[PDB]
Amino acid sequence: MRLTQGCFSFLPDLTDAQIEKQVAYAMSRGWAMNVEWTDDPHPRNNYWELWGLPLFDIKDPATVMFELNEARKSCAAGYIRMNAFDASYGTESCVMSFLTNRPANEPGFYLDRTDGIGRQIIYSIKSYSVQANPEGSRY
Amino acid sequence: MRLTQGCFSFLPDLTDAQIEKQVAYAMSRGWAMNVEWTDDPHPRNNYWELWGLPLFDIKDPATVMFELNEARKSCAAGYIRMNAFDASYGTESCVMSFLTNRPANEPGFYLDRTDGIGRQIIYSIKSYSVQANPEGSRY
Amino acid sequence: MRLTQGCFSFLPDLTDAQIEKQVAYAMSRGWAMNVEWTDDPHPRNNYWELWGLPLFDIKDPATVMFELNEARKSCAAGYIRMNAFDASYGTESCVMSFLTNRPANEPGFYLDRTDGIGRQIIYSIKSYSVQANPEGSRY
Amino acid sequence: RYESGVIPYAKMGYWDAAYTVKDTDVLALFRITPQPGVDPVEAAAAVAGESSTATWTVVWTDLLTACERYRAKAYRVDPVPNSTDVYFAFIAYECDLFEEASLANLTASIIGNVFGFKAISALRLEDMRIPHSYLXTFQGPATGIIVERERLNKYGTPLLGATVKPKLGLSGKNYGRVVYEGLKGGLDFLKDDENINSQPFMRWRERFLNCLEGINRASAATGEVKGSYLNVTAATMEEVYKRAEYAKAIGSIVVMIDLVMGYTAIQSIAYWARENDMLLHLHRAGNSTYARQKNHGINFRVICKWMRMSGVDHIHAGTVVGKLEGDPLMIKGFYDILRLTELEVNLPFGIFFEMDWASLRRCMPVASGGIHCGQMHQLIHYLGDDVVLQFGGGTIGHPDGIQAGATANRVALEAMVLARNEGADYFNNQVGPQILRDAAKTCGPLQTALDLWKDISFNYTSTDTADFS
Amino acid sequence: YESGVIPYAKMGYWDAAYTVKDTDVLALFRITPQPGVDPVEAAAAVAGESSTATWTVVWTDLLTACERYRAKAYRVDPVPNSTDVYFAFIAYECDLFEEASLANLTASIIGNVFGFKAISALRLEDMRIPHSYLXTFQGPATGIIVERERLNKYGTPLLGATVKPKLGLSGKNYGRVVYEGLKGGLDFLKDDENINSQPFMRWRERFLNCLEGINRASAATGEVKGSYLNVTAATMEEVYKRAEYAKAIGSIVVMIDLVMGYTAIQSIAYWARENDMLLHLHRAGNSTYARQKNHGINFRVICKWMRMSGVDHIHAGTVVGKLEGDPLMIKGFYDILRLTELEVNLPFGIFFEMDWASLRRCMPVASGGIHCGQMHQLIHYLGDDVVLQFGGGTIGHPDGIQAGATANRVALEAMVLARNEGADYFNNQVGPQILRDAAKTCGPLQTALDLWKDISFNYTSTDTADFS
Amino acid sequence: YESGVIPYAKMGYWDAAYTVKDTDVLALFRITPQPGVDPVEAAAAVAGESSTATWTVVWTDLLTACERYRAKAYRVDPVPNSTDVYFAFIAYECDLFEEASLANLTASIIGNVFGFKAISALRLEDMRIPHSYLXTFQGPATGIIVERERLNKYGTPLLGATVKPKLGLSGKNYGRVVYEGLKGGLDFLKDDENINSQPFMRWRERFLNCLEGINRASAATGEVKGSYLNVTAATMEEVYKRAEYAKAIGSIVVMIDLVMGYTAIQSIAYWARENDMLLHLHRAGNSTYARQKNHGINFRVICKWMRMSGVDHIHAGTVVGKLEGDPLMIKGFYDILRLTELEVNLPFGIFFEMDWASLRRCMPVASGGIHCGQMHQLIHYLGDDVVLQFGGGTIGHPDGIQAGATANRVALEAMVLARNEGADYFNNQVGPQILRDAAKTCGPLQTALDLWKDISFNYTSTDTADFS
Ligand SMILES: O=C(O)[C@@](O)(COP(=O)(O)O)[C@H](O)[C@H](O)COP(=O)(O)O
Ligand SMILES: O=C(O)[C@@](O)(COP(=O)(O)O)[C@H](O)[C@H](O)COP(=O)(O)O
Ligand SMILES: O=C(O)[C@@](O)(COP(=O)(O)O)[C@H](O)[C@H](O)COP(=O)(O)O
Ligand SMILES: [Mg+2]
Ligand SMILES: [Mg+2]
Ligand SMILES: [Mg+2]
Repeated sequence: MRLTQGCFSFLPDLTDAQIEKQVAYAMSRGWAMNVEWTDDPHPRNNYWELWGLPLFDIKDPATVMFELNEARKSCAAGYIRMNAFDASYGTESCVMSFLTNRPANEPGFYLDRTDGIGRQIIYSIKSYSVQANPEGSRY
Repeated sequence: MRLTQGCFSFLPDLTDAQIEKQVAYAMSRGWAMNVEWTDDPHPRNNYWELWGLPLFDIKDPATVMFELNEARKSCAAGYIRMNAFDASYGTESCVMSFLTNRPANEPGFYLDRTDGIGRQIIYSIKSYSVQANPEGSRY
Repeated sequence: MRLTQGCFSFLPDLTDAQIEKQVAYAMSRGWAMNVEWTDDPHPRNNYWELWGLPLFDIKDPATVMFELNEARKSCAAGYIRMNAFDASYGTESCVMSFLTNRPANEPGFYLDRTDGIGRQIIYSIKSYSVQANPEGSRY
Repeated sequence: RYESGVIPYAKMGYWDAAYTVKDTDVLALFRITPQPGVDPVEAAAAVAGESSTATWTVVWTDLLTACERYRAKAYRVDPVPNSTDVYFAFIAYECDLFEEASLANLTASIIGNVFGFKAISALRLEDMRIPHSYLXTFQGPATGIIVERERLNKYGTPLLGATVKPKLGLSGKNYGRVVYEGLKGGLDFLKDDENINSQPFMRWRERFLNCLEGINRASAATGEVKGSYLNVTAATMEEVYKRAEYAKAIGSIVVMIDLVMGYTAIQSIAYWARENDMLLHLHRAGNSTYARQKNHGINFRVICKWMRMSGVDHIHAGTVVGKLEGDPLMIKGFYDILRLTELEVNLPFGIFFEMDWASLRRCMPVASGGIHCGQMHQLIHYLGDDVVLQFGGGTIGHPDGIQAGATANRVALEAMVLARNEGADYFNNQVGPQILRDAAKTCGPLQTALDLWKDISFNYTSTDTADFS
Repeated sequence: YESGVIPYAKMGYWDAAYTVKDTDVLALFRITPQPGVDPVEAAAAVAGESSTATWTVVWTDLLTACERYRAKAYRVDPVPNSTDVYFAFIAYECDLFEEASLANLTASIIGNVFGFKAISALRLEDMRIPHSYLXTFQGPATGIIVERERLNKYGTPLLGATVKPKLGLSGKNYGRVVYEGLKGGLDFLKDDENINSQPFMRWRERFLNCLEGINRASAATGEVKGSYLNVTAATMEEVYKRAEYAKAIGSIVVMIDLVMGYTAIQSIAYWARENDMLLHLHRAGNSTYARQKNHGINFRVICKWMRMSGVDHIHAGTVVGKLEGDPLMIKGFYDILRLTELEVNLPFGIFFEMDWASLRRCMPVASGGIHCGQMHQLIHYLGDDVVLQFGGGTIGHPDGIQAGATANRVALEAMVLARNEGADYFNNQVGPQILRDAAKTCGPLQTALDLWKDISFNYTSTDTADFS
Repeated sequence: YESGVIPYAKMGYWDAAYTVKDTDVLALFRITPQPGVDPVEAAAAVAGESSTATWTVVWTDLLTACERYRAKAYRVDPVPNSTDVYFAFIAYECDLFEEASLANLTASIIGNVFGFKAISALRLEDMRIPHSYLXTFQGPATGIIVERERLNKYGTPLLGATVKPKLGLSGKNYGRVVYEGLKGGLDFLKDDENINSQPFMRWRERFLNCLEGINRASAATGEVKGSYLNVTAATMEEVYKRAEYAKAIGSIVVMIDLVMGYTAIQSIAYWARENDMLLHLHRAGNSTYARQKNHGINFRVICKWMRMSGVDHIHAGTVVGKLEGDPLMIKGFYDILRLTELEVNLPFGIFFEMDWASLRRCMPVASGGIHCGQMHQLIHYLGDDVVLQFGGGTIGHPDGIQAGATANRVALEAMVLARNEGADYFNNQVGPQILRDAAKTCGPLQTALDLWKDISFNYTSTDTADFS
């Protein structure tokens, strides 16, 4: 299956040229960029692993692409996302997040159902990749 | 084991001639047919995958049999069910559901038990096929 | 003090001629009249004593005045009221009540205060006439 | 009219042959047997008076009320066909006489005192027209047939059940065993017997936990939703709620209650069931004390209406061919009353009033008691698709064990419906029994059941019979 | 059922031959189509978008008894003397509506249709609430009849007065004003709609001082007395707390404001029945949607909705006071609130025949810029079962609050006594002379008549009839 | 203070030289005086009858700090191009208002003044809610920022769809439609405003089947998903019961309808914060008073009131869909809901400068008669922080619900990607070509663009600006 977290995952995987134009847009807004990795695709896996620090007013979008390509060389098979953060009053939050890399094959998830009270079901979404192998060996 | 969802699963697997007769009975009631597929056999898997839309306009049973044989050619190994829908006031529900296809081998389920309060057990029914492989690769 | 129960107690005490025109109005509406007596003036003394039965479609307002004047001769000093009742669907209730007689001197009431919880007061309205003497001897 | 003393009820306003029935009126049909020398019209006016506003002597206090609005009117009195000196009396009651949403209040008027009246030797309430405007004040079925089948994922065929036997004496552990075996062998449900509540041989909690293990086991072994009707009937509302709550807490799909609990507790539990996502099965314990005889009591068709209003999900409603009373025309009428969106006059079925059900949900009839799989063709013919066919002895009495008993019943069921749907003249004595023999050639459990019970029948003179053909 | 857009009138939402059922909910809308929009298509669009339709065809209709659930516009008439405006009648199946839920009824009937671009103006004018829906609602917690029984007051309007100034008074002073008005002769006073709890006066101080004043006035007169303690608050929890406090201290009555909204109002109306409390509804905000003839909701509909919800009083107009109120429209509102059933009466704006299903009668309240000099007019237009409220008309009296109160009551009793005797009291000679005759023996009334005799509010009405 | 009637403008309610304080509540009214009524007297009457005045002088003013509590009309301007209509500015002392109470604020500001005979039409256009009053209110339970954090969705509008047909579906089928829409790509679906609990579908069946569908869609996609479960009910008790049920089963979100009313809404908004729930507000009934320019309440004011009360979403218009929405007015609403502060902006209807006092941002929702072919227009007018809802636009797709969903999402992502690259996307060439380029590789979008390309709703607006 295709993991459809991120804001462009219903489009084809982005080329480096496409990623760079997104980076340029965010940096022109004055937003800070960072790169994050995981091999736990769970929808509630809030904290993917940081690749260094966020790149606070680094001005050249080429420097952001360098770090993305360093992360691609160093990190295990899995997901990388690119985020932009806006520290302005009223926001103080992420304002852009899209996937830059995904596995060649993502088995996805199943829905585990426990019988609760009456007719209620207690649900857990289980990842096939995570249940089989430890972090760094899932894809 | 044999999955005994559907209303004819204590009889042998239905032949096409037998299925057409059930289809014809439903269509002379003015009921609408549809075809659905799953590879999650869990008793609480309410929503099997739709094969197109329900066939409300359709009048000839061979038309329904054509769509059924198209589903059988396209879908992964698993289960197919045939349903009849009655939209009339007082019903507005399914009024027939039986299995048209099942896997050659269904390992079935185990009962997973969690210790609740006192002597109570918190139960979860787990599919062998679903826990092992993702949708499309389970049978 | 002046007891101001009834619907005309801010006007002077009604003459027999005035009472009769009120009776005539009520009887022209098809309402049933009755006469009631008490010497407990308490605002919550719902049930004053009946003078006979209500006068159901008696047609002549003179007959109502006769009964009022019989009640005046027979009853102890105190209050008499004249009521009209409408048994129609939507009402089924009294629709007119006014005093025809009052004592020459009504001492009235005092407010008895009991300290409740916090700053709350538990109130009882006490009649000077009632606390001193039994029914039939209050005025 | 308002001078003191006794006057006939027919002169006090309780008889009006020219009365125009309103769509908001509650109507009742009584079968009245006057004492010798009592005028049939006066008897009907007496029933109307004493179930509405009258007493035995004139009271001036009538005149404090809109007395003409509140008096019920007997408006029609027909001789009963072929039944000398018995009459059908139709009586109309103002909507405003009845507390909203209250079966206790409805029944306090309609059945409260009039059955004991000396001047009538026998009285039976045969039917009622409950108006649309009263029905909207009631919940109806907590779940109803449609949602029940959605909860079960079972459509197009009768549901199956079985009462656990022996009636009394089993331990909770052994109860759960029977339930496990029955369900795994093919039954949709089992149930506690009506008299299984809590007793020295089995306290209720033991039954409930062990049965949940059995149920969940059968579900995991089959891939089907399963249940057993856990009986929450108890002495007090407090204890009944405790049992209901416990069943909910452990995940039971269904509970049962007995009619002997009575209307107020039943209404309480029917609201509870809707609020707690629970299926609510009603066993009609005691019904036949007043519903059996033609001359006197309450026809079960009226009880059907009252229980669908109150909002049970299932009610036992007869089998025709089993061990309990059930004339086919009367039974078909009961089933229609429980299942249809509206009723048309159908005198041979005992349906005396046309009546809209006001979109109250459908109540699932339950066919139970002394039935067996050799009768499957008859049960499908008389009773149709939306029914629970329950085989207590007919499952557990199978010589090769409980699972085999269950399997015999289910194969008989599915084979019969398949053949029906194929166009088989299955009720014909030439066809139905052969359908069963044919399936039986490849199912040893069914062959054995057929061999053991095929000739068992219960054929006796009915007491609760029609008046029209 | 092929995908795409088709007109609402082709989707089953217009049926000129529809047979209205006694169980249907009926609505009458005044529709002003945009230029070029067919009048029948507009009516079908209102019917569709208030029942089952959206803007493009959906196959999912086929999973439902679609024909049963579709509402039907069944009649579209031109409005008299009103070019390109139409009266549109629409029938809705009973089963569309949640039992006992004003929130649900209004979600459908008013939810979205007033914002449709294709209609430049829309007004809900009347509704036929069927008997079978009405029996699911409580109706009045108390109702006119039980209310008068609780008061021991029959055959004459009740009297009231809003405490003034609107805002700024302390609790102690509030209790003073209530004592004085009640002791002078008023049956009630009331908190102003905007008196809730504020820095100048927290609510508990008002409630406790008012109970002292009320009880003092009752002991001074021998009558049942009260004042409408306003329990309107931000949250349901705080509203309940204020209502519970009022009950705990013995108040006969509380008030609420319409701005609390329908869900809170239904909660308090059930509470009032459960707690033996009279429930007065102030209609705060009503004129934001009820004033103009082209658009919004006619107040007569609000009357139906609040009688269903079960308030005991609602403000319903004076005719001759400071707020809007055409006499024909007002008479219509009063009939809707007070009668056991309604017959078609087009000059009063009664468009549907309707049985009230024995829901109790709601007490209309006539309030705002009225004075005792108008008593003949108030009795004539409004009848016996009404509360006549004189805020400025009591508290504005130069000889004090008790004098203001006494003037109103003498005027009221004198007027009813004369009416019952057969006086042609509404006549411009007789009415003001009845008052002057009473005033010859009552200084307070003489002064009140002299002070306010020149005061009227005559302006062109906005909310007017279409038939004469 | 002698007894009698004097003009409101002589009673202290008009002051041209008033110095507005930062703690004052300010209101802007569009006033249409009856013929012969002085414009300044009308403004003073609105000021008086919404603060402390009645119709005749009362001595009881003298028991209070009367000058502090009187509201002041301080400016009256003619409306441009609108003969005998005026903009009237009125200042109200902070202490008039109960802390944290929308019911109380509205009791004063809208309670009675709209029914005054002396004014033929009245519209509340804007308000300045002072910082010191705003800190007494919660604001959004969740707000835009925490909402997107809960969703893990950033930099693109969110997507939704109302389930159709409006009424008639069973709970099981409701869950089917929600499963399909979510699995096809929608972030949310929602119950229709009039879907509460009814004979064709009782609410618990809907809630439980929807949780199955939601969870199935989340497991099929790896995204957080939800559907707005409608907890609107007759009573606060029943509303709480439905909200509690939604929480107990794990729903991320519930919805409520505006017809519940302000008191229930504030209760649920506190509840939503307390129970980690997103709170969606459907504005049912809003257009009954918000449609016409002459009279009622401008929706921008409603925006302020509901942001204060603390809903997380509110429906705020589409511009190009089936409901009313002038682009300048809509842009104004969206700014009111989303910004940390407002500057005067007369063409957007922003009449007052106003700080939002760090109350959280409310998510606007754009819904009703929109389709994916308009995506460039929606992005242009409405921006990033909005939920774009396509009910008929999803469920009306000829190749099924998942196809409808997928079309909307591809259109949305394609459009935002192009915008971020610097495309002149709003331009009539570029916008529809971005969509066609994406559609060349996505059958569902190709079909949707072909089906609905001719569909627009162009009609004359009623709710329009006075400045350009
Ligand atoms: O106690 C019994 O006899 C049963 O458990 C049946 O046992 P078997 O299945 O073993 O006969 C049922 O309660 C009866 O059918 C009730 O009668 P009805 O359905 O007429 O109310
Ligand atoms: O605030 C006021 O103006 C009042 O207290 C009247 O005071 P006065 O008696 O001193 O005028 C009432 O709330 C209005 O009558 C409401 O109008 P309606 O009754 O039309 O809703
Ligand atoms: O009922 C309806 O019409 C909708 O569900 C839209 O359905 P479609 O998406 O199928 O049009 C919404 O409630 C309206 O958008 C509300 O209007 P607003 O957002 O202006 O308040
Ligand atoms: Mg039994
Ligand atoms: Mg007021
Ligand atoms: Mg909607």
